[PDB]
Formats: sequence, C-alpha cells, structure tokens
Amino acid sequence: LPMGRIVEIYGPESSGKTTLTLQVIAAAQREGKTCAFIDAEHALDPIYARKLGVDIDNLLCSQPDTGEQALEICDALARSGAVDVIVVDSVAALTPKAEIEGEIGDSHMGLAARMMSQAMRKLAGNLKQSNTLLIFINQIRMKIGVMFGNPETTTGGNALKFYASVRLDIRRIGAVKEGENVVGSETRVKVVKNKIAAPFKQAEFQILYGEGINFYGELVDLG
Amino acid sequence: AIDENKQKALAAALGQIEKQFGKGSIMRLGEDRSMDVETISTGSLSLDIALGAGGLPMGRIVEIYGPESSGKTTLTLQVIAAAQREGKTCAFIDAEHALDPIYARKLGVDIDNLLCSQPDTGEQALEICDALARSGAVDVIVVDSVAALTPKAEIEGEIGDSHMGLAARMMSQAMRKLAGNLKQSNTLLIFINQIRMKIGVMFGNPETTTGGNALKFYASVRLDIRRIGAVKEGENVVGSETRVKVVKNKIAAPFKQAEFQILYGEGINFYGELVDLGVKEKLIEKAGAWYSYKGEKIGQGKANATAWLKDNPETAKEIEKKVRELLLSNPNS
DNA sequence: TTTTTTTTTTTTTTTTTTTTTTTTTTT
DNA sequence: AAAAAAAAAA
Ligand SMILES: Nc1ncnc2c1ncn2[C@@H]1O[C@H](COP(=O)(O)OP(=O)(O)OP(O)(O)=S)[C@@H](O)[C@H]1O
Ligand SMILES: Nc1ncnc2c1ncn2[C@@H]1O[C@H](COP(=O)(O)OP(=O)(O)OP(O)(O)=S)[C@@H](O)[C@H]1O
Ligand SMILES: [Mg+2]
Ligand SMILES: [Mg+2]
Repeated sequence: LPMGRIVEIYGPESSGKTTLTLQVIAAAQREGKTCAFIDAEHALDPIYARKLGVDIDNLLCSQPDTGEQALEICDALARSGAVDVIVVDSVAALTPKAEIEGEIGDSHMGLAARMMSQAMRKLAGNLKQSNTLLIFINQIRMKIGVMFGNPETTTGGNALKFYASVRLDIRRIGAVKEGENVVGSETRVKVVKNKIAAPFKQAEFQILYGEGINFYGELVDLG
Repeated sequence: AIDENKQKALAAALGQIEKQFGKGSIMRLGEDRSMDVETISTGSLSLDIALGAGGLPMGRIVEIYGPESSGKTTLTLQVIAAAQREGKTCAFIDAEHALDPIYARKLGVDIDNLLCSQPDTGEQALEICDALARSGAVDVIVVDSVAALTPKAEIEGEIGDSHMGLAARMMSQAMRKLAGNLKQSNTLLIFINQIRMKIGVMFGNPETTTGGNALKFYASVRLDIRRIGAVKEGENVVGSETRVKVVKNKIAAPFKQAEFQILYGEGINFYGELVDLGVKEKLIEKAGAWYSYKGEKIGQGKANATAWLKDNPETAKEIEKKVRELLLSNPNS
C-alpha cells in the first residue's frame, strides 16, 4: 500500500475488513512506524488486536462523538508529521453533528456526502507532505431503481472513489474446518482500483480466528 | 536526533486534540479501561459457553432472530431477570403489542421495576431508546421486533402505498446515532428480528431478516434460535427442545451452538443443562440410561437426574463450580 | 502700509453545494 | 419486478 495516499477497503458483514487493517498496523509497527485507529463504529476489542500482533501500548486510539471530530483528528495527526498510518473504521458511522443533535426520522439531504467531499479536499495535500497512509473502511448498501450493473454501493457519496489511489473489495468465500470445528474463513480480495500499478488482480488467503492471516498457507500455494 | 523531534510534534498534536475535544478524546489503546469488554449472563450456561466470553457484551448492539414460536421473547426476558438480580435497571420496548406481564413474572422478572413502552411509530420507539441510552441510568434495553417498527409516513398512509426502503433508511440512521451513545453509557441494546423469505433466488439461504442491511454490520453478536423438537411427559407436551447458533461474534470465535429446554411457565431448564455439561466433563457417569455422581446412582432418565440435582442444592453447586472453571475461555471471579 | 477667510459630498454585489435505501412467495 | 421524497449556510 502506498505512503502519502488514501486507500478504501469495503465489503459485506464479517468479511475481514478490521482484521486486514490491524495486520497492516502490526507489520508497520514492527518497522518502527507510529499508527492511529479512529474507531467510529465503537467496536474494537484490544485483546483481539494484541493476538493479531499489534503493540496495544503504542497504538493511538480515539472513539469520536461526530464525523467532524473524527475527520478533524485525522487532519491534526496528518499535519503533525509524526504518524505514519491512520485507520478510520467505517465511513458509514461518520455521523454529522446536525444529525446527532436532530431526531430519528429528520432528513439530512447529502450532508454526510458533503462532509466527505470537504474532508478529501483538505486531507489529500496534508497526507502527501507528511508521507502518511490513510485507510478508510466502508460498508456496503443496496441501491434501488436499478436492473443494469451492480445494485451494491458504498456509503458516504462519490468523492472517496475519485481520491483513493487503491480500492479493495474483500469477501468471505468459505469456511476453514478441522473436521467439525469451524476454525477460520477462506477470503478473496479484488483490487477494483489501482493508480500505482495495473488493477483487477485478486488474492486468496485464510483468516484463522485468534491468529489472523495464515502466512505459511500462502507460501505453500505460491511455492 | 530526528526521532526526538517526532516525539515532541506528536506530544503537541495530542495536547491540541485533547484541548479542542476533551480529556479522553485520544489515548494509547493499552491505557484505555473504557475499551475493556464486560459481559452479563444469558440465563443459559451452554449459551454463555458458546459465546466464548461468558455472556452478552455491555455497551454493544445484539440481534436475536428466528422463526415463529422459537423462544426469542422468552430468551430476552431470561437476560432481563438475570440482570435485575445483579441490581441493573432494564427497559422493554413492545412494538409487537404482545407482552404478557403474568408470564414475565413466572420467568423471574421484577414486573414492578421493569420500564415498558408500547410506541405508536418506529421513530418514537428509536427516540425512546436514544433518550434512555443518553440518561446513563438504564443497563439493558430490549426492542421486540424490528419487523413492527413502522415509519410515521407508512402509518399516516394507506394499505397498498409504496414506501421504498423507508424502514431500511430509518434503521441505518438509528445505528449511526445509537452506537456511540450506548458505548458511553455502557448500555446493552437487544433487537429481536423476524425471518422473511426472499424471491428471485436459487442458491444460498432464501431466508432473510427484516429492516435492511445496517443492523448486520453494527451488531457485535447475532443469534439464530430454532425449535428442534418437543419435551413430553408421556402425552402432555410440557416444553420445547431449542438450538441457538452464534452466526456473528466480535468478542470471541463464532459458529459455536448451544442446546437446551424451554419448559412452559418456568423458562430455561438450568439443571437440565448442568446434567448434560457435567456428563460431557466426566463429572457425571452415564451407564446406558442411568446417571451416577462419584459412584452414587442419582437417577435413570434425564428428568429424574434433573429432579435429583434440584432437591440437592450443594452437589449441584459443586458441579456448576467445576463446569464454570473448566469450559469458560475467560473466567471472571 | 495694514491684514485673512472658510468645507463639501458617496459608491456599488458576489457565488453553489451534495444522495439515500429494499421488498416479498407461489403452488 | 415495480416502485419516492427529503435543507441550510458568509
Ligand atoms: N475477538 C475475536 N475473536 C475471534 N474471532 C474474531 C474476533 N473478532 C472478529 N473475529 C472473526 O474474524 C472474522 C473477521 O472479522 P472482522 O475482521 O471483525 O470482520 P469485519 O468485516 O470487520 O466485520 P464487521 O465490522 O463486524 S461488519 C470473523 O469471522 C469474526 O467472527
Ligand atoms: N403465557 C404463556 N404461557 C405458557 N407458554 C407460553 C406463554 N407465552 C409463550 N409460551 C410458549 O413458550 C414458547 C416460546 O414462546 P415465545 O418466547 O413467545 O417465542 P417467540 O419466538 O417470541 O414467538 P412469537 O413472538 O410469537 S413469533 C412457545 O412454545 C410458546 O407457546
Ligand atoms: Mg469491523
Ligand atoms: Mg415474541
């Protein structure tokens, strides 16, 4: 993954989005780099992060109240020049202040898409100067009034698709069994956008519950 | 020399963030105690083992779904009863308009202290959940059927009028607003969901759940409950044989399952589980259809062995203690 | 040869920004 | 296989 750029990772429920993103952090911390995790979903388990190989004691973590606060912390850490990797867990949970103060049922027409469009404009330049990698996790939603193409879409509007240097589609394609005991997931990643090399290549690997990505399993298949 | 200017730049940035947004706005993950996972009992010992962390996680969202008369409401009332016995406050949002308070009392719920609402719209139901979460004074909220959370525009409208993804949009907005508030208050939110069949499919599961896709993403636990048979007293059907599958888990390994009995008017059969678990850990010897503890022949047939454990509380406590110590991945005492 | 006096009055616009979400058997 | 309605900023 390229330093100083924006990356998007999206997929369905329990496809391994958070697990993949913690393995990037673990690998970067072993090379002396500093990392931050913005947990907008409010669902990070620190003991699981430790089992995957993250140094919990040095990882900066924030659970912000609004989307604006989340993206202002990203800008501040990027300008500092001292953080190498930032992860933002779900764009889908980046709630605008006006929507939090409001009531359930109130319409907020394209307010989240407008905030995201503003954030990309402000961040792209700062990330490139600091040489900081920013990873956005995104969730999938269905679009209505469609027969062509894919009815699948992502959250947060159109800006992120333009500014991302790499976009990754992750999917669970089966179970890893020890006879009866389900012990992990068979996983496929498609590269759907690439600006640093050719796109549309794919990768297959195993995620084992409590260990993470099965390295030696890949080394067999490649050997 | 160069890594020392970085430490200073980082310290300044952390200072500026904490000044702008408040004290605990950014910290190191290892020194954040609010981020530790705390669990409460489900009222079933086999399900507490299947979940891996010894129960359902406080501060998170949980989904329980299944077919008609599978025990969804009964399971949530057993969670509330177990929580009330630890001095926690509990609320029940009855969107189905089908709760019986006499039956709730028989399952062990304190009817006099349980908060209850029968809201008119889905928006009203989800605004009450948000208000109780912000209060900081409620520990467990149950919402009976997502399926019955009707948007205001659909109630004011006529039967036949199309409302394209209006319910799905309301749930997507509710998750965004609630997730953060539930974590700050340390409140557990349980959603009950119904199964619907999907058309235009040949592969996979044609079974779907109601209310759109948002809840699948934000839930920390998802439970599929199913009636697998009858519990008989010769002729009289006295209860249900029940299976729960953990189809999503973020606090331990998923895809474990639990089997137990629901007896009509009592609820979940605790001693019936404790027999089957004590047998599995070699603390109870099973000689064909005979149950024996430490050589002492206690009963023949599961029902008599359960009745024996009932009238001897101390030996039941001894077997519980052992099963708890052994099989739980994270014992908390 | 000798010696200054005193203010008056407004003028005129410029330019958009951004999506969100499924629903249900039928024989 | 056929569908709908939502605002606020220098
Ligand atoms: N603490 C844990 N212990 C054991 N297994 C886990 C844990 N957390 C996640 N997993 C499993 O790892 C697999 C991938 O999980 P994640 O990386 O959390 O996926 P995800 O796409 O981020 O899912 P979300 O955010 O919940 S929609 C799933 O099968 C999980 O059940
Ligand atoms: N008041 C009651 N007295 C005796 N048995 C009951 C009572 N209420 C429910 N039951 C039985 O307990 C079992 C589980 O019922 P529930 O817990 O209501 O299941 P459920 O999935 O909530 O079903 P729904 O909401 O009707 S689709 C069923 O066999 C019921 O008949
Ligand atoms: Mg995740
Ligand atoms: Mg019910």
